[PDB]
Amino acid sequence: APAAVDWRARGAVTAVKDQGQCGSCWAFSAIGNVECQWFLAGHPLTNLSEQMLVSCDKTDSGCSGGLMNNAFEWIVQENNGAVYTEDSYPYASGEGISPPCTTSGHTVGATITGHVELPQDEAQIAAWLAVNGPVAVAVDASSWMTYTGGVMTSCVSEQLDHGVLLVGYNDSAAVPYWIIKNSWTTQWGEEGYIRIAKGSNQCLVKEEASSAVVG
Amino acid sequence: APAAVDWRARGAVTAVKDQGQCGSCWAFSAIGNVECQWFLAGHPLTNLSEQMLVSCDKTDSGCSGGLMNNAFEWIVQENNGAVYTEDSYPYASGEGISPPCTTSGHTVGATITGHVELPQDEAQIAAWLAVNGPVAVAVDASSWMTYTGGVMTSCVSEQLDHGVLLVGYNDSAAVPYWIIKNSWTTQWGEEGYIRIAKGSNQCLVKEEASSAVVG
Amino acid sequence: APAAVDWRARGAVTAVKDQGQCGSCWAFSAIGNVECQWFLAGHPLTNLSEQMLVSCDKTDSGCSGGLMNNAFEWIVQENNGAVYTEDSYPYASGEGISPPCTTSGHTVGATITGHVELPQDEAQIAAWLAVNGPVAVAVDASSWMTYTGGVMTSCVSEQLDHGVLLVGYNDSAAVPYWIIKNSWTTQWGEEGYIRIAKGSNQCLVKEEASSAVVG
Amino acid sequence: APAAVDWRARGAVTAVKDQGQCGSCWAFSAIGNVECQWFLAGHPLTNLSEQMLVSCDKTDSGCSGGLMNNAFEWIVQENNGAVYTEDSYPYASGEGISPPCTTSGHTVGATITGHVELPQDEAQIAAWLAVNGPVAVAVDASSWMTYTGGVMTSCVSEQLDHGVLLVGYNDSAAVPYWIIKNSWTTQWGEEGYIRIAKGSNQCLVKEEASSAVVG
Ligand SMILES: *[C@H](CS(=O)(=O)c1ccccc1)[C@H](CCc1ccccc1)NC(=O)[C@H](Cc1ccccc1)NC(=O)N1CCN(C)CC1
Ligand SMILES: *[C@H](CS(=O)(=O)c1ccccc1)[C@H](CCc1ccccc1)NC(=O)[C@H](Cc1ccccc1)NC(=O)N1CCN(C)CC1
Ligand SMILES: *[C@H](CS(=O)(=O)c1ccccc1)[C@H](CCc1ccccc1)NC(=O)[C@H](Cc1ccccc1)NC(=O)N1CCN(C)CC1
Ligand SMILES: *[C@H](CS(=O)(=O)c1ccccc1)[C@H](CCc1ccccc1)NC(=O)[C@H](Cc1ccccc1)NC(=O)N1CCN(C)CC1
Repeated sequence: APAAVDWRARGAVTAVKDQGQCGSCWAFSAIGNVECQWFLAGHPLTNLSEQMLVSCDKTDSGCSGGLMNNAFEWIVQENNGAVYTEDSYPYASGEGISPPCTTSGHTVGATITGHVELPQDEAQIAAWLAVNGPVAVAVDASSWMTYTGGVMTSCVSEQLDHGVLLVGYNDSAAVPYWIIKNSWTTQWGEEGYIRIAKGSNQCLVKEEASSAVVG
Repeated sequence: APAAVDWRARGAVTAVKDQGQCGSCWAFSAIGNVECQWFLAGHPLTNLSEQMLVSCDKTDSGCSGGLMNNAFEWIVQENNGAVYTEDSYPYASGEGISPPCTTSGHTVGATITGHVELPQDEAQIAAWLAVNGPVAVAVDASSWMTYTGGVMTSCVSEQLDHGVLLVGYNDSAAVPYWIIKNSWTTQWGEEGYIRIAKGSNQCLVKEEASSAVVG
Repeated sequence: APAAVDWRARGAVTAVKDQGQCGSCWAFSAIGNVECQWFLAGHPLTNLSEQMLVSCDKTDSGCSGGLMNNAFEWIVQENNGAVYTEDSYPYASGEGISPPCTTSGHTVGATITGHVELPQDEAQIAAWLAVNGPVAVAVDASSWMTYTGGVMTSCVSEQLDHGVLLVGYNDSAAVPYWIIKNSWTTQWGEEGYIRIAKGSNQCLVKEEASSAVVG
Repeated sequence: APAAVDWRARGAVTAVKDQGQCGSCWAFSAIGNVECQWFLAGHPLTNLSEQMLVSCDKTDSGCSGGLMNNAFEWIVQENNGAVYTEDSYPYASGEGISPPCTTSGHTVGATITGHVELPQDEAQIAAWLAVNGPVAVAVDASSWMTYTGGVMTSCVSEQLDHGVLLVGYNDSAAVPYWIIKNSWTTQWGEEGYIRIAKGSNQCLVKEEASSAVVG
């Protein structure tokens, strides 16, 4: 695999978002992935709708949490692959209240056909990401509360509690790392990103990695 | 049952606490309940150790959440019924990182023999509370992000995601209410407290109500 | 016992010192204690000689460590209670090399008759300190490396590796604490001092507490 | 035996590391030795995990010190001979706080079958090193605080307090010397290395010499 990949440098990643006071991390992770995958299939980079999942995906729990794999399955099984644009279904849950699901008035921004669940193996995840793009991953982010920068080497890795987006890695660095897009504004971490050490299952990063399929 | 009960007025409730940047609400709810039950058995009101649970209760998940019933069971089945004083096992997870469990150097503040799981019935919970004191309850607190006061009447009631403590109710008010101790400092809500309407299962307040037993 | 005691406020404690690049913490702890005890017996507060112990106490290991209880025993058993002044036997080990022991040319600043080893009980240590003054204590100080201030509530308490001086406590504070004099200059911690939480055997503070006797 | 051996010139020695503000020298010495022995068995030179030992070896005391022989025994008796790669269990104790042991998420980099404890004889250690490679040694390093280069001839040799790695010697020099890898960055001494005189038991270098066995 390549020494280092940063999908942000390649123009594949939209701006860092703000889930606000809502446990919709799972929706931001799934949607960030679909955004990247749509772009990598040759379409323009476009912001897609977290609100669509938060309000409409009833297999997950809105501001009280969910699972990216559930979200992908809902998009395919219950929404026939359609993901609305952010512009036509904008985020409304920043104060913890999710408005009822609506269908009419929204514009489809991307279509997915399925999702893959990747091996629980960091080398394999890295090799897949290099060829196929950013990967939705569950993490234990309980120890991320005071992160301001650097490569994290003792992330508490005990309970998956968060969803985020793997956008790259660097295997040449003195401490190899993953690059991760968070959804806690650009004021958090490194302009909204975190580097965690790569190769030691920091934050349980390898446990539940997946991606939408546009193919 | 009485028209209104307020266990705070009776000196049965310790100060409002701060869980900080840690999903330890479950522990704050269990411990609040034990503090109150211990006082109600004739003992001085004493602050007890949330950290004991967060660090040592491996049937729950520290800053990534847990269940008050699991917490009551762990105390009895793994800790000989013992609950340490706050001052002997001080809270240190406020930045999201829990110290490792230590079995040594702590002082028993209260002892419990078990717990009771109350009917999913607000009237019966009220009656139990009037006689037996504050009750640990799970709630949907997803819609509590902007609350500064008054009686909450439109609580989003979809997913249990939080643990708090019922400390009283008022059936005489124009809109009858529960009085609830939160663990988000005295800055949140009504000096740390929330009133939610009583009789409409606001926030799913009746779904998982329980209390330690000191007797 | 008193709510709070600070022997510094009472004029019983000499300036914060610098052991330099030498593991003579044990000598600084023992000597700080003798300094305080001499003052409290009605003598002027005077700086005494760490170098005397580092060079001459062959039951301990100079810049490679020692035990305060050994140091007190050496002063009594091998030096017939005598402790030289700092001025006449000044500290010379700041670069890790301890000069050979000398006897002539030094001036006795204090005399001790023995030492007491206090119970492994923080309440008891506090009550003794209130009446009898600062107490030499062994601690696990491995987790003190980035301490800049505040009351420490999750001190790693695993292995006694350091000697320091208990100069006070405050039981009225929201988080009760001990006040401890370190020997790492005034640039470290709170002008050379640390507050650790009191009542939870932080840093194993209760395990090996002792004092010289001037009586 | 050869006139001079330098295992660095032969590519058998990894980069000089930094223990940071943690008394983990014992672990750096044990791990340095394993790295070298693993390479010398025909395998690629690989950085291995000091953190594995610091966190998980409970027969030693993490940042408060330990013994290389204890470390070799723990690897074999408690870890099935396995030593994880650095990149799979990265060092995170540099500020003096060791993360808890994790048994999961690591990758075996080397395996050992035991260790040998060498004679307290510098000539025999030299001969063993020429044939079998770098040797873990305990030293009195109390007098190493100002060292910037040259051959140390007056090392304070009183108390074993440090663990380092013999990587070579030169019997041809006007003053014969040992070559020693320290773990205090490349900023200390000779790009991280110290030369001490050979033949006078400098720093007590002959007292506790040992090496893992890969065979
Ligand atoms: C997003 C995580 S967060 O809020 O950004 C955060 C905050 C602080 C520290 C770490 C993370 C949500 C939070 C959900 C929540 C909100 C309020 C109260 C309780 C919970 N986390 C999730 O959605 C996780 C993500 C996840 C994805 C894949 C695998 C494992 C976990 N899932 C989750 O919380 N749930 C809970 C209940 N639901 C039915 C199952 C999934
Ligand atoms: C406390 C709730 S909170 O953080 O104060 C909060 C914040 C905003 C809105 C609502 C509530 C914790 C939060 C746990 C968490 C942290 C970070 C990421 C994900 C989750 N909530 C719990 O501990 C709940 C309480 C509960 C008790 C009884 C019944 C139902 C819920 N339990 C909980 O989250 N879990 C999740 C995982 N665990 C293994 C099972 C219990
Ligand atoms: C002082 C501690 S320190 O150097 O200020 C320090 C630094 C960083 C973190 C924590 C503490 C000394 C250090 C001795 C040392 C130096 C160099 C290499 C190895 C060790 N510590 C001691 O002197 C302790 C104190 C003590 C007192 C009472 C009870 C328990 C411990 N004692 C000690 O180290 N030893 C070692 C060998 N000696 C024969 C027995 C006591
Ligand atoms: C590493 C040595 S160091 O910190 O790099 C150093 C610094 C200055 C001068 C000399 C050396 C550690 C230091 C441990 C320590 C930290 C803080 C307070 C007290 C001690 N030293 C050790 O781990 C030594 C090494 C050793 C190996 C083999 C034989 C003899 C010594 N061992 C050690 O200190 N201990 C103490 C306690 N432990 C239970 C037994 C081994």
